[PDB]
Amino acid sequence: EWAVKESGNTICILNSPGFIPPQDWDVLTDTISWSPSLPTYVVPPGDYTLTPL
Amino acid sequence: ANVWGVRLADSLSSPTIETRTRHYTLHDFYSDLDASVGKEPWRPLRNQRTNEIVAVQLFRPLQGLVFDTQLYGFPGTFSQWEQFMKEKLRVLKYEVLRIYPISTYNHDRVNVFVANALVGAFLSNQAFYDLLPLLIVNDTMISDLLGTGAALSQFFQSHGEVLEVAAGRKYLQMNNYSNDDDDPPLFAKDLSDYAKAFYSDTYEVLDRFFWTHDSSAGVLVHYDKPTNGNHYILGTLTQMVSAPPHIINATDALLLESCLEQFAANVRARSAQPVTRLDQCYHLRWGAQYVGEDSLTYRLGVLSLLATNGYQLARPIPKQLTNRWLSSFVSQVVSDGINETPLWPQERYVQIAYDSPSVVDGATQYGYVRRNQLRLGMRISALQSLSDTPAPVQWLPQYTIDQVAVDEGDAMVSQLTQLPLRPDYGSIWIGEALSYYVDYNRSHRVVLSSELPQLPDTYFDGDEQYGRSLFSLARKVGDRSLVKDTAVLKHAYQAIDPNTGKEYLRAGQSVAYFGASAGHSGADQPLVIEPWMQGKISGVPPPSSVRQFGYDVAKGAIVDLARPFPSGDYQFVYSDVDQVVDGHDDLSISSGLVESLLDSCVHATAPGGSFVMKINFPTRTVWHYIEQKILPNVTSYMLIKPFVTNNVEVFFVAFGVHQQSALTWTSGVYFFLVDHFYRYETLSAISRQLPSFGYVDDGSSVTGIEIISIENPGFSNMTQAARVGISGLCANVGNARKSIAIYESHGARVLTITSRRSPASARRKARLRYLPLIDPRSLEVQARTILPSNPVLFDNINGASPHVCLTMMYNFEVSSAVYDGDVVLDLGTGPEAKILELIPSTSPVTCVDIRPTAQPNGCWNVRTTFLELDYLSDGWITGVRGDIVTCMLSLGAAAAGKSMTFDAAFQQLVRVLTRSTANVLLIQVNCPTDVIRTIKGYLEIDQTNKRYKFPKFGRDEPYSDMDSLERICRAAWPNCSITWVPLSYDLRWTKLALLESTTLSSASVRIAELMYKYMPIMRIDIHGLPMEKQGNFIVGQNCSLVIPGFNAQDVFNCYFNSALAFSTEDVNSAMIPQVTAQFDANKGEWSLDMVFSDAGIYTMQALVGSNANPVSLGSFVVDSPDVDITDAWPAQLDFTIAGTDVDITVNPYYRLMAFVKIDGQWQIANPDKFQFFSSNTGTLVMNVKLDIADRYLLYYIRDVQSRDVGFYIQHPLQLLNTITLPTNEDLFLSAPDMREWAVKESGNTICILNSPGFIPPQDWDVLTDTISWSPSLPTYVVPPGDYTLTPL
Amino acid sequence: IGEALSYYVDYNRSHRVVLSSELPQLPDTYFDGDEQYGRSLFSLARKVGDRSLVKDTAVLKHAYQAIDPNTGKEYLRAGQSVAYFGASAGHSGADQPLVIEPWMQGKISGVPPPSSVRQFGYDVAKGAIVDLARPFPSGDYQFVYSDVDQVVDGHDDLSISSGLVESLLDSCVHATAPGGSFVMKINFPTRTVWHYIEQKILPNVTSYMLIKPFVTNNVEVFFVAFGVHQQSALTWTSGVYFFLVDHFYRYETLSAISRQLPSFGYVDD
Amino acid sequence: VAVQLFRPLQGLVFDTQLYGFPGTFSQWEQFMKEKLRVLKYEVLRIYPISTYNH
Repeated sequence: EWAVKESGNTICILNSPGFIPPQDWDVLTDTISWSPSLPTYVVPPGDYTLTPL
Repeated sequence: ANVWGVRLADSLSSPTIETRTRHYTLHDFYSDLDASVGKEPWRPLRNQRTNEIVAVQLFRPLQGLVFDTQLYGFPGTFSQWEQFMKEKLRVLKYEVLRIYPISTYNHDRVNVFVANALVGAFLSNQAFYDLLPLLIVNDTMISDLLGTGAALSQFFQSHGEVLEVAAGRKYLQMNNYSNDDDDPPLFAKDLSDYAKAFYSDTYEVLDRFFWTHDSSAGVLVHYDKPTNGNHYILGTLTQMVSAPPHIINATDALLLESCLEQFAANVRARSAQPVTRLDQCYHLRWGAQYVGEDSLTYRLGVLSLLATNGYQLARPIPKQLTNRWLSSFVSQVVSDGINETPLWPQERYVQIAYDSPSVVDGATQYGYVRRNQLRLGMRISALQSLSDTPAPVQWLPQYTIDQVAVDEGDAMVSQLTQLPLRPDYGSIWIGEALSYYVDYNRSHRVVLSSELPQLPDTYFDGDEQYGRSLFSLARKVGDRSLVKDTAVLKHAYQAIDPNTGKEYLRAGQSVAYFGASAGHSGADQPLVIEPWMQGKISGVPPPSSVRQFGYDVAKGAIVDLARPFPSGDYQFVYSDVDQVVDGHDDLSISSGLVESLLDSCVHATAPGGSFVMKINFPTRTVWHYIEQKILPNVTSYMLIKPFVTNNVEVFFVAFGVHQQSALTWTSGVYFFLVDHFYRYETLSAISRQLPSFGYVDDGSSVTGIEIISIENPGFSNMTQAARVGISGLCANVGNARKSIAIYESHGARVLTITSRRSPASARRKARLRYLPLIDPRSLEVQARTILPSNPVLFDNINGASPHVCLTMMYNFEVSSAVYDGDVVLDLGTGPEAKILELIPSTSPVTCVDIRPTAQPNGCWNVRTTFLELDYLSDGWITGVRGDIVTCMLSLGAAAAGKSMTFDAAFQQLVRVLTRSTANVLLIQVNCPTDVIRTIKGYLEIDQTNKRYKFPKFGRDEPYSDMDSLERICRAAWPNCSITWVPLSYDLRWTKLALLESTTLSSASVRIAELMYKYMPIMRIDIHGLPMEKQGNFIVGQNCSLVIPGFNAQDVFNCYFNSALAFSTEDVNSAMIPQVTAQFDANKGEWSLDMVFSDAGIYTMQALVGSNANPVSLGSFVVDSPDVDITDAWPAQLDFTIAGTDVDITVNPYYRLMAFVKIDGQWQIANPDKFQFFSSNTGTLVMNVKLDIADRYLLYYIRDVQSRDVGFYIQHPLQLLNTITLPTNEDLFLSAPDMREWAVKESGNTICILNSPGFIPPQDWDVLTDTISWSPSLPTYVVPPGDYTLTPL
Repeated sequence: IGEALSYYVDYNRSHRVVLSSELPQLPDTYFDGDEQYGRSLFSLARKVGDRSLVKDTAVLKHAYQAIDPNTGKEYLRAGQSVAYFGASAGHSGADQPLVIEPWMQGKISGVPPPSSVRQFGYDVAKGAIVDLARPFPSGDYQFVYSDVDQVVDGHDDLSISSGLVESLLDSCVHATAPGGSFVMKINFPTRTVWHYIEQKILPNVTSYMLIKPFVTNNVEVFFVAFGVHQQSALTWTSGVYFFLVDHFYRYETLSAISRQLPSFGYVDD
Repeated sequence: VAVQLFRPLQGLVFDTQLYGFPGTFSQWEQFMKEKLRVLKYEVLRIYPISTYNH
């Protein structure tokens, strides 16, 4: 699990059970991650850092 | 080859390497008597069914128990027996040590006969001390044991110079042995006197001895590494009764066990892995006279001869044998048949074929002879072991050049079938229930009640009742009333009052549920009431209260709703009172009941409310009464039908009751009712041909399940019985899915083939002059077990894929386009010819393909040719002739393969067809009939680069506009007469889906229609009147038409989905907004200036005049207005009760409202949140009433003016998400989602919105009515300074 | 013990043209008692787990790394329709070959998951059973994978095996998409098979590659061809010659070494 | 408390005590299963299914 962190906020958890992606995000079928199973999202302009676990 | 109902694999295998023999030593004797945990001289045998130990196997030191089990006194339980034997052997080992110390005697050899005799004597408490001096070997076992007389004559005996040793028990059974079905086969070796062994150094001396000794029971010699020395095994009269059907004496038991062991070794043999001995089978040397000619001993000798030479069973052999398997094997062996194998047993020697892979001939000096002349032309390999398949696997037969008479095939199919049984009827239709609705429009033409259609006259008859009952029974939905009520409420609440522009029904209304009843489920009320009260349904806000009136109601009161009854006024009446209860089985009385219920609903409702009623049987009298009485007293009306089963019923919704107004029926209502009746008629016609729900199939019905079974089948040498039966089944089925299964039943192995019939299958079968024959190689190969399953007619649990529905629509159109006796040329076909199944059997074909076809060619009633050529190439089309040309789903794929634009490939095909002579052309073209839009997930298309993309299948095809195609056709051929066939809104194509065993889902059908909208079928008829159209064909614009061929005083009728758009005689009575038409005199071209309200495909047919013969002309398409939406927000944002006003530009044709995407479903935005008013060319239809939660929700503006939501306008509100939150004034807030939503002020969190314990802060203010999409979610008013939210 | 090793060669435009006559051939003494014993011993004492899974993973990882000489793309893309000729349910784990599940769920790094997999073979438990040598009613696919052996439908004669190789090759070429690719397994490579490869396949394909995952010493090799049904001028290269010579030499030396070992379960005297 | 007999097992015309049924459903089921298995094996012995299948 990874924690996506917008400036001053915790948006969501990448691989938590029952994870609901934010509405503003957009999902693409490219899946350009190294593992094809993991998806890839398009994000609003504000997105800064991630924290493990 | 088959021996007697026993199937043998075509491969041959045998072990190759012999491991050398250990010589038994005294240290090994001590180790065996230690009974160590790893080296215990026994192995438990467990019952397969219950995994309980019932018998044990005795190894070398424990062999020789020759007395009755009562004398030994074994405990009878495996653990206690193990401990007792361990103690006994431990006691004996110490005595053996005492006489023979291990310090001195370590490598001295041990007489195995003396060891076994000593063990058996000690266990039987009988004079063991005499054998101990004879334990060590001096010269030879037989020489040292001959003439001694030291032990009892029961163990071993001396007959001159041959030593006779009794054979001890190999298996020992415990008390749990009950001759069960799955118990191990003991092979009669658990008795004391099953066999005797005569040991000698030379075989000649044994033969001389047996010259005088009787051999009535027959003697078995082994010839391959005997256990101790050259010996003869003479059987006894003891028999084995464990296999229930058959009783077998000792000799047959020994032969059976040896054959099974050798067959298992042959199956599991490897090149590198060696075995103790190559040959496991005993050989019968003496006793041929007493053995019967066709007894079990002779057959078992043949099987042993086969096993030695390298044959191997086709059926799998379990690792541990069972009684059922042995009984089935014996029953197979003693079945009927002949031995095709050239091998025949002889008592002189064991015959080894020249091609046999077995190498036992070299190892053994005497006893085996290899015959050079005898040959077995079979390959050498070992079978691969496969796990048993729980379910039958699909099989695809392949045909050959041989042909048989059809009558023989039919007779053998009848003989071999298991046809009479009860199939498990499946659900023909699944999925959610789509709805069709129409709304009142001011601009539409005034329509009198006289021309509205009725229900069909034959509605109440046995056939239609049967059809609708079958359709209702087969449909798989839950709580039809629930889904219908939800659909009608969702569609009714979205209505907008023309006055004040707001909705008709708001929150807090008081509703009355007429006709409520206690359903089968333990709810005692309609299912929709509780979610409606709790606000679960997104579209509808909860009402104030619900009162239920009906005959069968439980919570409410029971009344007669027709007569006046004591009840207070209500401001929304929802009635579902069935008209059959008091209809007295008369239609006029039903109409009178409808009128009475209308009067009751009008009286009950409020002066400003509304009411809804279900009309069970529509008719002209009902429409006339409505128009005459109630329409003047209402403001707007709504017709909605939710489709769950085929019925003509419709739900009527009227708004603004008790207010004077001028209303009338509109043309939209006429179109809706016409299409509804047409759909009901075609669905009933399709459904009437299906069998009963619980029928018993016997081949009479056109549709059903066809099953045959072959017991003990023979595939290596087909007897022209099973082959003909399977070929007849394949012909009857006619290119459908076939499942095979091989399993064990009642002592035999049976093959089962299951498939389904269809009317198309019968049509294909009618074309067979001779019955083709299959190639049984694939079934011959299968040396495994496939368990059977119960048959199901509609085996498709889920509905068919949209691509399947699309290609099936194409197939149905192709089949309907061809008349009897018309030669047709099919340009695109795969290896299997489905075109040969659709067309009538009278008309010939000429199939052109780029790949080889698997269909047989020799036997066909009419001319059927398959050509291995590419059709896009030229120079070949001249020879062939064809009246009708079909090319489905091939032109675009071929263009993509050669990497050319669709225009070039289409033109090339046109030139190729021009080099030929064909009146009618059917071409599948990739052109957009309507505005270019993308079907997400199934067909995504980009206007740039001119290409199509199919996600699920992964291919891509080019596309081009239809105008280029029309230009090409009219340039190449004058009088092209283009006709685009209406097929999107027609439901007749479901005949192939439903008559054949295939299940349909509503969503798949919808996706198929939307896909077909962009991939039409272009039908080109040469020698036809060319209709010329000028300008653009879009709704709301004038279209001019030119028809030069026809003369004056002619009639033209335009049709729109089985509905008459207008007629030339009565331009005033045109259903479309405007029709104007002039002959134009000398030019001879009628000019028709007309405008269409709704987009689609319209077909022109013309009557010649002064005659009753109509003539079909070309068709045309009308496009929808361009979907371009531009939204401009004001500079300032107002957060009061009056939301910001956003002016947008949208064509007035489209009706639009907001939707919310939550989880995987689409939710309707709250009616009070968005209010669209002042609809015009410029629309001030945006009253947002902004919210704090809007920063985390994306609102989509969809389109709801058509039968399908969206697909025309889906505009995200990106500017809505990015809104500046003021610090000066208060702000509304609501819970974004059911999940816990922490609310964050400046630097702190004040509370959790959806915590289990939630207490709102005292500063907040709660509105009377909510603004969130879910009505159950309240709305608060925070003081200035509350900005952000965080999940959980 | 250990994992599987993969040796691969690829078509290179700069290499020299080599005809089929100069290519090495399968040894004449391949079908002999001692050679069969040695190779069976090596297969029996290999301790590899399951051979099919590792071989398929290696060949797929090497196949998806193939670039397109035109447009500079990858021949194999996600969502392509695939077929698995010769599926077997012999193994205890699953009815379908174990390679399908990681391929479908995308667990394997190299291969993106495909849209759908259809299985054809004599021993298949999920798909239909057919005779692959003769025409069968199924349609076209973008990617065709074939692991059907040459010993069942082909008798012990080698010429019949070569003819069966040619027939399966024709079936695969007919069953593949106009712009797709296919994978073929050659159980017994020989000079006539190479000549058929060249003369038939190479004019009609855009690129090819020879791969062999090393799990057991034998002449089994994997042939993959990209850009099928596209006119091109292709021929054998020197790299293929070197790869074939090294393969044959390695098999010869390993078989000769393994022929001197005792059988699997033996008594030592 | 009771069972219903279908097309087979419908010839029981003698006294209930002559059959010696266990009197409990599970034991009755086991007893009748074994008796019917014995009768089935007999009728298979005299009538093979490979000849009189249909």
